[PDB]
Amino acid sequence: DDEETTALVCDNGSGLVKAGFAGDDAPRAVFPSIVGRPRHQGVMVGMGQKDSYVGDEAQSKRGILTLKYPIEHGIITNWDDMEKIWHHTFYNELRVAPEEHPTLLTEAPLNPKANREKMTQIMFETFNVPAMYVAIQAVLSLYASGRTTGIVLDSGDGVTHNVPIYEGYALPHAIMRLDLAGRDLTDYLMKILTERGYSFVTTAEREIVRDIKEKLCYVALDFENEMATAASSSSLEKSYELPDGQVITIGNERFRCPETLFQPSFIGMESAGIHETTYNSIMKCDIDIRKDLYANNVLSGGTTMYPGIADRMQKEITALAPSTMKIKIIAPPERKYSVWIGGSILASLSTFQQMWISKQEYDEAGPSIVHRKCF
Amino acid sequence: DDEETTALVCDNGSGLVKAGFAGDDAPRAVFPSIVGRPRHQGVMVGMGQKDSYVGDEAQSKRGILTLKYPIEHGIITNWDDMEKIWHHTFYNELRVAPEEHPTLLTEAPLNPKANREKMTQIMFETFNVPAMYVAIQAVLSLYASGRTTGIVLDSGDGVTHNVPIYEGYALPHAIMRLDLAGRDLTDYLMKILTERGYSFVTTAEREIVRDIKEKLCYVALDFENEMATAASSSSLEKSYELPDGQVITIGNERFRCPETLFQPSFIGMESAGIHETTYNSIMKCDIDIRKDLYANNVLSGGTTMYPGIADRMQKEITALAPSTMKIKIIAPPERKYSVWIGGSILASLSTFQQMWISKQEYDEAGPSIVHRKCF
Amino acid sequence: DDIYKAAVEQLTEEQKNEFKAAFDIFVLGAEDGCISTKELGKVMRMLGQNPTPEELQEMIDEVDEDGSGTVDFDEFLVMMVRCMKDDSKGKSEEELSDLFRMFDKNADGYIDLEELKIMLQATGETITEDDIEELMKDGDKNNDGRIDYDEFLEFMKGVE
Amino acid sequence: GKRQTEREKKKKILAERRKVLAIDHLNEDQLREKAKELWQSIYNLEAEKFDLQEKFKQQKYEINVLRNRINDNQ
Amino acid sequence: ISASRKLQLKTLMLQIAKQELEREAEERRGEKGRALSTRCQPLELAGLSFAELQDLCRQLHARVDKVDEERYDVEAKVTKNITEIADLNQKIFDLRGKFKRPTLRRVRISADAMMQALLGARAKET
Amino acid sequence: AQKDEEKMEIQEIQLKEAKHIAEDADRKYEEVARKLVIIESDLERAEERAELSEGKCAELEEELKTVTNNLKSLEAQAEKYS
Amino acid sequence: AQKDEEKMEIQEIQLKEAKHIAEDADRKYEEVARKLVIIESDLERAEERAELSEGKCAELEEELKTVTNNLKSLEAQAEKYS
Ligand SMILES: Nc1ncnc2c1ncn2[C@@H]1O[C@H](COP(=O)(O)OP(=O)(O)O)[C@@H](O)[C@H]1O
Ligand SMILES: Nc1ncnc2c1ncn2[C@@H]1O[C@H](COP(=O)(O)OP(=O)(O)O)[C@@H](O)[C@H]1O
Ligand SMILES: [Mg+2]
Ligand SMILES: [Mg+2]
Repeated sequence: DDEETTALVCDNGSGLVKAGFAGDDAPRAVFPSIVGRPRHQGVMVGMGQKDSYVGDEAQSKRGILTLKYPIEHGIITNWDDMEKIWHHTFYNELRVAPEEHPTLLTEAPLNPKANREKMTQIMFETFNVPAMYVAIQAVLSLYASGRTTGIVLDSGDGVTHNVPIYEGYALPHAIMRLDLAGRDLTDYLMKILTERGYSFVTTAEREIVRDIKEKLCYVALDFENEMATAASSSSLEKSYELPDGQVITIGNERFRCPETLFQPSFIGMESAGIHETTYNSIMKCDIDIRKDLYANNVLSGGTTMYPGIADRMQKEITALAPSTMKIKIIAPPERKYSVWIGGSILASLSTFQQMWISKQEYDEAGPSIVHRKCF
Repeated sequence: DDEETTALVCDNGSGLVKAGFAGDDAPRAVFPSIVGRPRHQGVMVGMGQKDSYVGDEAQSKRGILTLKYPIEHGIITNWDDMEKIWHHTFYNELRVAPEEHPTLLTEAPLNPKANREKMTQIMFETFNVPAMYVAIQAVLSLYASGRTTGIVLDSGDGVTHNVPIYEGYALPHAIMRLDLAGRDLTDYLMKILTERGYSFVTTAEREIVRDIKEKLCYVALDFENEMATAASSSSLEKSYELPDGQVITIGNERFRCPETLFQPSFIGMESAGIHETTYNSIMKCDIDIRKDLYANNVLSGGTTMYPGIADRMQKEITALAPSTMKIKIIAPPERKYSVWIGGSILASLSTFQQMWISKQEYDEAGPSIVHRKCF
Repeated sequence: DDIYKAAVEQLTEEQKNEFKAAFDIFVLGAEDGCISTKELGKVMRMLGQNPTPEELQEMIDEVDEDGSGTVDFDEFLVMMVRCMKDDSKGKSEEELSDLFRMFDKNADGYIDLEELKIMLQATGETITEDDIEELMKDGDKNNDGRIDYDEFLEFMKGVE
Repeated sequence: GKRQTEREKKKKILAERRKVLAIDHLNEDQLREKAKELWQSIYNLEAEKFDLQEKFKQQKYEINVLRNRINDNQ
Repeated sequence: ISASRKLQLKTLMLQIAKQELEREAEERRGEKGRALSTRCQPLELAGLSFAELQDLCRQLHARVDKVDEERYDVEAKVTKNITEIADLNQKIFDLRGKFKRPTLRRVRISADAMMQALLGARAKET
Repeated sequence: AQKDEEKMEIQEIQLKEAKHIAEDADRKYEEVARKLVIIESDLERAEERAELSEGKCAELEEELKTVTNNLKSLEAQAEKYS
Repeated sequence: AQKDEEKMEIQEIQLKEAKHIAEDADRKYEEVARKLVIIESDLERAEERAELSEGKCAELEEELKTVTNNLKSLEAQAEKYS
């Protein structure tokens, strides 16, 4: 590289911040988005103890911290912590001053306006970027698949949203946003582990339960048969070693944790599972583009990485859909970073180069410029 | 040396007072902390007989004195005698007036407040030091090892306490203080020696029993096998010459005296041994720092100098702990003075130079300043 | 030990003979002329200090240049001058870092032989190539070929 | 408060450096003495700006050294 | 190769350090000279249009405000970089610091005392 | 004086016995320490090789799990195909 | 005779100190030997664990390759039936 100017494709997310320069294949730095102040007193003098460890540093000292995510469900609830996370991302994980780089944030659909306006105001006043643009997290995941149609189910860690798109024309009346995501699955797993004796309570042990969920849980193809099998044999019980020994054995908690996605009544949510909100999102579309959406169903986001979900979802939709249509579920192996790869592709386009919100435009219309033509 | 001002690192302890200027390797003057008034009448006139011999002088005239320690279990029970001991330490063993030197006392954890407040009031009113600071006896022993984590078992002569520390953040809810220490082992040895015919009763003969304990006793690797071996062969019987002749032969009293540490039921104490209070102190800590505490178990204090204790303790903890964790027991050869070496290191730090309790601060808030920010 | 070795070297033959008379005063009864833990321990017991042989062996290892485990007359002389200490505090770390950066005119984060020989030319004194190679090897234990911040810090560790 | 923090730094520095400046009433001597005070302020600003640029160069050097030691830490 | 040569090498390194310090001082002197030479210009205000002088003073005050704004921006950036450098140095110190704390050894009395202890009662002249 | 000379003689006997036993014990202790160093080095090497084998086994199990899940899915797919 | 007695007392003092040194050396020797035996047992256990892990890894590799071949065959059959 050299002259010229590259764009910063940041992607706030909720659970893992993924960032990197535009035009690559994978994000340069991926690290949890947690800011944890120490909670004990501290007796050693001169140890160089900081007041807040952010990012991946607080996943190593988590034994004496109180980690707290600054993004609850897509929306940002603690602006100071989010500013700290952004500052860390720019200066220590990428080491590029923001004064010389455009930024491309990402935002979930149907989010509060004030969140987006505050985001752009921060990026323009504190970090003082040249130009920033905010994009919907599902259109990027559709970019990365190399398609131009299809209905994308982007089940992140904060919020699961399902944006249908045809021929490049998004259908704003058919977006079905559901707030069940990876975090609720972690909490439900932590709640059902107590049925064997293992109690995880501290906010640090939520990370251990998350690791258990990632490494062991899988989505059952048929729920009742698995419940019957796990209750008779013992071929499912997989063991796992805690960060201090005392291995634990997970029985039928393995496929009961991610089953909450298809039956949100487990955690008390009323709505229908991710297998039926996709069909409802399709049926709201026009009668002539339903075949294409049926054939190009796209999966993205981290939580759709459970082993065996691309078959359960296809079976469910085939049960719901008319018998003639072909149901195909696109599940690329690079699912987790699909949104960021799409963001890189979009930022690398020449046609897109004039859509950025230039700073002089913000100076003339204020932060409310984001809702205007420069979307 | 020259200009400038050095700090006095005193360490009251209970059984041996260790003192010396900050920045050296070993304490300058180490002497027992006993004050013994004469008890007989005295007929020679003009012999220059004093009314109280303190320190190492009363370990040579102990034949006609009644030695009495001024510190029972960490706490100080006889303030006049303790003041006398401090006066001797400053003026005759170091020969430095306290008006020109900061002092750094040491105190066991979980001690009564009034003891600490009276200590600071004495140091500021009677000896009139410029500034004094009180530190917990275990953090210093952790300084001396050059670590920054680890759980330190400081089995002194008065009280055995077990302070776990991680990354410089002490865990106040996991301190397990047990009042079995070297003095109770001396009394128990003096009590089991009577099973062979040797009766030591006088407070002067307690010193002889202490010498026997120091020179002969050792901790058995396996208790039952040693009890069986000592009851069949005679390869263990080691003899020792009293201060007047009449050698004595110690049989299986050798490893039964220090075994009380691991089975406090011998002296009627209910609690568990030093091998199980360490494991309990670890298990109260968080689940993510238990591996580091397992790997960095530190021994300190005088009573942990028994030949063969660093193996018995490791065997016991390995029996208790999960099989995967590695158990390592740090037993430096300079165990006895570990607390004082750590005190010297702490007093020599530049970052610590503003933590002293300056005299004007005491004048403004009274002796209760010690519990405040200047801990 | 290095400053002590220099001080012993700066002694003339007469001063070395005086220090050898001191040696004979110290080493009374030594079989090999080398003060192992035996003579040093008996002397320490005579002095009023009650040490352990570990400290004496560490004193030897700071001065044992062959690895034989003994303290010959030269190493014994270093033991003798170890009774007094002056090489302390290593000057100032900030000063050394700044002057190391000044040495690193190219600011590579490590010192090259080119800038080293440039500064030697500025000084202009006679240069021992073998000693230069020894210094480079001791600094470049990681075998990078260039003296680093930690490498030169350990070069001056314990030195004045 | 971040936008308020930026506005605050800029606006409060301006307010500290802003004064009620009425050049009309001052005669030649007072006007020239005020110009001298302004030149002293310029000298101070330039000296501290050059200190800042030298500190910036030292900061770049320190960052390079820290990166090198991070590389050496593996 | 000898210990004398090692002392010569140490003295040479000290002399190199002194020369670098002197060169840093002369570089600072050059920086001061260049800064004074290149920055501004003196003003002669004798007997001119005094209202025009007031307007020129106002324009110079505006220029001073601009210079102050740029100076304050660079000052804030320098302070932020200093904070980042302190944080990184703290990280390095916590990573590879630890027991590198030096100490002194004073338990062993001087060589004269050791020699007089070995001599016994003979050591009176020395 | 006769008794004192007898005591001197038995003293010298004890001196010789003690010093010879001490030299033998020192030599044996040095040999034992050398053997301990050897065994400790071998133990540490075995431990690190075991850790490497653990990592390898973990990676293999992950790959096996992935492949088995894909296999079962495609087998069901072929059943539906027929 | 009195001079001989004093020399005898000095010899006895030296004898006692030599006995102390010898006994301390012996105790250190035996303790180091015990630690050596313990380290030997630990190294044996580590050898066992590493060998078990290696056998596990070889078995996992073979089963992985077999299942991979089955997977590829079923993939080809699935494409044919498609
Ligand atoms: N391999 C995996 N298997 C199962 N769940 C995973 C896996 N990787 C990540 N997850 C879940 O997905 C979440 C990360 O989702 P991510 O896509 O990073 O969210 P975001 O959209 O905020 O970036 C984690 O919290 C975790 O619960
Ligand atoms: N070499 C030794 N072997 C066995 N026990 C010892 C030894 N040295 C000291 N002790 C015991 O330790 C006590 C001294 O402990 P110390 O650490 O001085 O206590 P404090 O913490 O009050 O300073 C003595 O009373 C003695 O019983
Ligand atoms: Mg996402
Ligand atoms: Mg103590």
